Amino acid sequence: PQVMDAKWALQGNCVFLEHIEGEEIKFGTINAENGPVARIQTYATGFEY
Amino acid sequence: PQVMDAKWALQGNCVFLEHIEGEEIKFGTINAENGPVARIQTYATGFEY
Amino acid sequence: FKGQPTPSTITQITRAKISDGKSVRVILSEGESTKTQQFYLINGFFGVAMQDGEKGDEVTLQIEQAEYETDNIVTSEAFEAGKLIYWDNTAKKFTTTSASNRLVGRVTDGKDSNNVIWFILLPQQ
Amino acid sequence: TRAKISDGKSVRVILSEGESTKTQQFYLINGFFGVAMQDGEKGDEVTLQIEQAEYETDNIVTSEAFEAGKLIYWDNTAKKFTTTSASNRLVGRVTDGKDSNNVIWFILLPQQ
Repeated sequence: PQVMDAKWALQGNCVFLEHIEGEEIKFGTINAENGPVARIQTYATGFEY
Repeated sequence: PQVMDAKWALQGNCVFLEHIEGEEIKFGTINAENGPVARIQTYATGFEY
Repeated sequence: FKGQPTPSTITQITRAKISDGKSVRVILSEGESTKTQQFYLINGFFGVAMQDGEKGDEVTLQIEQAEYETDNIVTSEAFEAGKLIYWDNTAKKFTTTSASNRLVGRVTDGKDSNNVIWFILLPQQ
Repeated sequence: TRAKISDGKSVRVILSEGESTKTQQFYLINGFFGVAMQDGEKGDEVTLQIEQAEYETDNIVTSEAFEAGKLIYWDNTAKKFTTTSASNRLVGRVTDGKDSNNVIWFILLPQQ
């Protein structure tokens, strides 16, 4: 098509914090990677002889 | 011949432009170039005895 | 041809007809926008904007002088077959009143019950 | 029999005693403004173009900007295009504005 699909991916982020025997452990999150977008154009010319 | 004749040749010219949705395309152009001319002389010497 | 062996001379053959000219590229100003198959007056050219454009974009206008189905008229006016059509750029609607509007066409089929009109487009004078 | 005889893209004319045309240039001859397809001499027959087409030309007065959309008027005295809008004849509208080389793209008009 004239505009190309964007690739997607899902990634889970987490960080290790050393536990102190008594603190609630903080939880990670999830982030989504998005690819680039490409477009197709039309070029043309001609002669009138 | 005493003097040669220039070579001739035609050439078309066009450039590909972006053609957005349903527009008019601009035509090209034809042009001609010619070569140079060369000529040949005469030389001679002799003896009498 | 740079670095050519021989000093050849190039002679141009002139050619006036750059294009068929049935449509014209035009650039959107600040206070202008377009969507597909809608009539607009952009930079003195009136035609069917075949593409969407919002701000400084390039769009092309059909000026084929063919027959066009439009609607988008001033509904109060009557449009008999043969009446001239004027484009009111302030209201962005077609109208028959010729106060200060651009002459753009002549109706081929009268205003039906749904305000649809067929009309010939005129040569952009 | 048919009323239509030709598509009307081109029209023939006869050069007068004060007119002479060369190939692919604009000339107002007998009220027809067009591009001559033949190099013509006095009393000769040539063919013009009235094709309502987009046309390229640099034969313009180089004093005022030919910004796109402005009407183009042909001045038969100086034999040049201009945006004067005076008694000169109307011939077209600019599609592409003047460049540094003073070249114009404009659409011809139906000779009204």
